[PDB]
Amino acid sequence: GSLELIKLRIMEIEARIAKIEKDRAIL
Amino acid sequence: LELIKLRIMEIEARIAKIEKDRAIL
Amino acid sequence: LELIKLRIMEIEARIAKIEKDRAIL
Repeated sequence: GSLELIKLRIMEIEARIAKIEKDRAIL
Repeated sequence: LELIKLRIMEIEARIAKIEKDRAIL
Repeated sequence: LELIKLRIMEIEARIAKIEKDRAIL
């Protein structure tokens, strides 16, 4: 239900942010 | 939960702004 | 809701770090 969907959206956002962080790293 | 859904929407909006304004993503 | 709220705070802080990140170009 709603709690499980919130958790999925959170997971998706966490991955989204992690990708940007990795992509903006100092070389 | 309603407040949480609210933060989530606002979070996605900040991400969209980043995705729009930054070159390096 | 406690772990969800923590995860939201952590997201927001990480998003703040991106918003205030260096301009790479």
